[PDB]
Amino acid sequence: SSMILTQFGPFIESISGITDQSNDVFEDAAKAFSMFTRSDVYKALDEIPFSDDAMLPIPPTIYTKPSHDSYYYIDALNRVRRKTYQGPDDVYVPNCSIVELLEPHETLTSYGRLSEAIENRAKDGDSQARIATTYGRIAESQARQIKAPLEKFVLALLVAEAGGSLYDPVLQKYDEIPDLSHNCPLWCFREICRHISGPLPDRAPYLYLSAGVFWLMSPRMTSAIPPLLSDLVNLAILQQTAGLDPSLVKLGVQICLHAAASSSYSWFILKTKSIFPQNTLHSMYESLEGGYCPNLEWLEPRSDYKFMYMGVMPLSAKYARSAPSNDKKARELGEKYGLSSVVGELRKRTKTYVKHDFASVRYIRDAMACTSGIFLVRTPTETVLQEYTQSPEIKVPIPQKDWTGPIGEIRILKDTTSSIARYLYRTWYLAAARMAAQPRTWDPLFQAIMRSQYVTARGGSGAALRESLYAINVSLPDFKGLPVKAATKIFQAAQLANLPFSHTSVAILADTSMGLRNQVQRRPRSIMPLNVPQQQVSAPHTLTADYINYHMNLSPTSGSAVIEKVIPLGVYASSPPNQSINIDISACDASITWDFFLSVIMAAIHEGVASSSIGKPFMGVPASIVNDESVVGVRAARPISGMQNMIQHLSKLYKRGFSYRVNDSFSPGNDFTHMTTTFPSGSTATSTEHTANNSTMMETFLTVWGPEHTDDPDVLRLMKSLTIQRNYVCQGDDGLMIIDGTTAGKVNSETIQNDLELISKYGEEFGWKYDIAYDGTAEYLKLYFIFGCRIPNLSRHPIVGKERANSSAEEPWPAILDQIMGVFFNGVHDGLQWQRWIRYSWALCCAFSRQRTMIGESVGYLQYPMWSFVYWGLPLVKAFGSDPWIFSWYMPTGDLGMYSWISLIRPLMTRWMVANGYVTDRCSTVFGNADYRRCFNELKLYQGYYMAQLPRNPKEVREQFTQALSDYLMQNPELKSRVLRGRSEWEKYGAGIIHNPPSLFDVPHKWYQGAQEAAIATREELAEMDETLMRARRHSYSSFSKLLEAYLLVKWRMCEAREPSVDLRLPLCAGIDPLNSDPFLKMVSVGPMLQSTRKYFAQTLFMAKTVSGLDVNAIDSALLRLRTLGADKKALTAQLLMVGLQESEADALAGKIMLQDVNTVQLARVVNLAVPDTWMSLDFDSMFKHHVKLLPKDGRHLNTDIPPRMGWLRAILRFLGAGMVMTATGVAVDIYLEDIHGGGRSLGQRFMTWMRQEGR
Repeated sequence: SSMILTQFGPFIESISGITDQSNDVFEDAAKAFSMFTRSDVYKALDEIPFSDDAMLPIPPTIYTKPSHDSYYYIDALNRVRRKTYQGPDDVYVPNCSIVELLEPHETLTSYGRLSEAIENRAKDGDSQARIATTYGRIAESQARQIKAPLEKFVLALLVAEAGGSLYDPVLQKYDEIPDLSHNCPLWCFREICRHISGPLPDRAPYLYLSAGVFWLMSPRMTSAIPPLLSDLVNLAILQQTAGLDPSLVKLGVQICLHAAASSSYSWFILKTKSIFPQNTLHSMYESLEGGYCPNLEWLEPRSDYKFMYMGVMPLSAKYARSAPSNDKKARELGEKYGLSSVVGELRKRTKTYVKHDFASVRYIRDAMACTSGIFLVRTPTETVLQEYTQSPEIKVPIPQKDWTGPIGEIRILKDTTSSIARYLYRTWYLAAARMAAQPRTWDPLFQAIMRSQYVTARGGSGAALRESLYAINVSLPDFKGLPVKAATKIFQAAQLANLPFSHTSVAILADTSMGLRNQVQRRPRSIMPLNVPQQQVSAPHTLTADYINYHMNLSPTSGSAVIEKVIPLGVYASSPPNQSINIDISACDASITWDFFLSVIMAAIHEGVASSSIGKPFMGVPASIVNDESVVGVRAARPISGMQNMIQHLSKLYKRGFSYRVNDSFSPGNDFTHMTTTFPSGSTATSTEHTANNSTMMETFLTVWGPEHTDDPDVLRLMKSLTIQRNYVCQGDDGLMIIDGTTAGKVNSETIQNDLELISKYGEEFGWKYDIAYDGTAEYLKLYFIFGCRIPNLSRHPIVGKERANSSAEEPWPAILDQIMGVFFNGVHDGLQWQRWIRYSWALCCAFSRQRTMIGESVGYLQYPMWSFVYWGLPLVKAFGSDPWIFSWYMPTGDLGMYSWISLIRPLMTRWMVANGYVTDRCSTVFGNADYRRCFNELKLYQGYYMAQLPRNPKEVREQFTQALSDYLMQNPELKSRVLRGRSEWEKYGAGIIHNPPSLFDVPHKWYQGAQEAAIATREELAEMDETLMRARRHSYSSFSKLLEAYLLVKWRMCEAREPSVDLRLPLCAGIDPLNSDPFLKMVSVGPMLQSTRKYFAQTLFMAKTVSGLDVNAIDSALLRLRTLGADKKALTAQLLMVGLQESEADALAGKIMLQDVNTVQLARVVNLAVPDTWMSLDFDSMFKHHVKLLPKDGRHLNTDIPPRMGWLRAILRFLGAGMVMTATGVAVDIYLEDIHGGGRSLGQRFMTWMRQEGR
């Protein structure tokens, strides 16, 4: 587009599939991005001839806003607070003016920052100023919840889109996605800003800075503008990259405009966030007339989460939505927030989809992408006062007479009790007893593991611990002079290392420092991190909880990535005839208190643990004596174990309540301690504890309470057919009730409704407010599912958004590159339109690839070559004269991906290099007569390759510290003896074979390092990181990594396309349909991954877990490598002794490893090959097994044979073949090993040389 087209022309065509990509053009584009002034971006927006359809009414009230002053007040405790007007929730940042509170910036005369006078006036205690400073700071924070300046994302979008529609290589046609002249979000962005800038030359409404913000000194500017603008940019990009229906998009813009027009953007979004899902996802198929859905079989044991696809299930009226209607509630919500037209339109459109197919799920997805993606912001004071103020209402308390006399801090719940607690007790008691009876529980290694679990870089309320400890004349070492972040539990461990449990006991009752983390479409999450002594004492609670979750219920241990959220379960649960009820325990932490749960649990554990832990200490805590008034009248001193001693001290804290130290950085004068019964979120027990209570209560309801509260035959039948071991999956406060159907169709809806109401009333009995949703849909762990189809929720993954809870400065460049790559991978997982997405990412990466350096008056520039992004996982569009778009986003990362795209066009590269003067007389085994060495250096391919592999983070008291950490870990003498034995044994049988021996003695240094890396980098350190970068770009190379040079000796032949693994009319992931060719064909050919990835990979390790500080994958690599390198069994035994194992287990596991048939994935680690994250949603196990043939297409070749003792090659070879198959755009294809240059024998030695050389 003239200005844009003129400056990025060549780059635009190279990322559109018209021209080859080249570092020169990439870097010219990078220089262009960095020289583009901010206001020029807005001038570029001016050149776009917007269409009438991209316009909508912009509420004038968005620009004229009231003073912040009437929105705050000072409370009884003199804390600056938010003044409520629209309800209990109306506590976020208010939509007010801001200019009157700023002082012009020195150089940027049209921008201003919060008045320095107002802040000092506030610092000395003025009431009016404290209010203005709070508002100023909180509004700012709200404006900082992004990764970088919006202009970067917009500029990149303009550059990417100037390339016009993209030609799909498989469909053989251009996409019909509307150009920017039809992008309403972008049009709004331009108008809003233009209206605000008016005559001012500066076009930006605010400037995003490393730690703050400056606002354009316009009376038309508002605190609500940054969030609004941020939503608009995301929508603008998604409409072009997810091909979102432009008409649905305009609705989302309306909602945002209304949020800006209101008195509080963040509050408004919070109240209306359900609009799109409720009126689409939750109201689909009121009339089902056809289509297909998956037919999965849930394998046994159900706890393995392994499913098998059996075909499609023809849909008909039989399966039409039967869940309760929500039309009334939905419409009431709209009317209440001035959005009835939007709700009405959405409801009307939803009724038109009468078939369940790609079109309909894509419709839902599109609608759900329009929701605001801002990270809601409010002051910590507000979050603390709202999430820790109310207790649960126990409608049927545990009778006081049902407790015995005390046994120290606890009381036993009599068995004669009639309370529901009886059951919560039996379950925890049982579990405690079995947990404690396990021989492993008493193994020193296991206890070192439990003690290292919380020894991390994260904070542990260090300040309060030192204060509570200081209060008893117990001073802790200061380690004066150590460059480590003291505010880390690692540091805490070092300080406590040589003190008996008795000296730190009081620390168990010390205050807890509140942390914070903002969320999209949700209130802020509070972070209450316990201290080391507290965590230590929490072990019994945590262990018993794990036991329950491992042996007694159906639960998961998911993270935050889609790859680990058991996608298959949702598919199953949402496929008719099956049905699922989404159940949640609202205000879970505030509902697990002493009055009911904790007093019961502490008692059940304290007793269930008694006989097996009898006369032993535990994890450093000694046995003791407690006052026993258990038996009526009698009063003795009963001996208790170390384990019991812990529970005993823990009960005192749980019983007392918690003290949260609130340090509101945004509200001057708001420093206070808050006492509450609300449970800590940063305890090793939190999550697992809640998971166990969740299932225990659900089990009690299905077994006892429910049956006793109804005689309804149907409800009694439903109940009886459910079991917490088969039909209820839960994690923390989230639960999914899976009601399997029958041949007679699905279970009666009315019958389910009665069951749910019973469940609801049941919870009120013990203070739990269940949040039940029965809507024809499944929602578990933040993934949405309808009729067996996953609906990615794009609104939850803001492209420009970023969580910044505190006021610290953003991470220094180039951390942003890691985030931008993180943005790209989200697109791959969420199924955006592959070509539009790849092109956009390239524009985005290019726009951040350059950084300006000032080395004392000397001006320079850091520049990552385009090739670094490839190494990071970004597929090429077109190179070395190839066809465009032949590379898929499933191209592996690092060496495996480099090997894949190179092998795919190897002949091409050779031909191109020669054609361009890069020729030699020496014959390369890979590139023939091409002078590749000189080519890759000139094109910066080597430079980019090695630069990408550099860490993007600047890098006598030391001996004391490390030694302290060592005493902490090696506390138990028996454990140390094991490690020493391993060492002497190692010198005899393993030394020399490998140089990577993992060892507990390494942990102290591993921890120290982590405590160092946690500290904030120094100016010099940052400068050294840059120099390291420039050095790598200036150096000249002659080859890739040793591993990649070895993979390149392997050649393949791609043959017949695989037959479909799953029906082509079957929706598995909305957005991933015949309109998104590459992802759809890969999904169809390769097939979805039908098992929990956590359970799959747990089968690829010899040892599930180890001490925090060592890598289970590394240990598995050391063992397998020793085996490959011909080491003796005793060497593997030595290696296992060095990580804590007892000689007995050591010798056995070793002998087991020596004879085991290691499968592809696990063995592949001997050479650091990992299954790519992007592949986790597909059936990669099958690809490695049945579709990568290692027997040449036409028989056996001398070079392709596998030597007798190198069968481990097959594993490696499988990855290489799979790499190429997955990297090639289109249907997964069958690939056949064709050749190994120097033969399999030579190849093996080559990898063995690499195996034995690691870290010399």
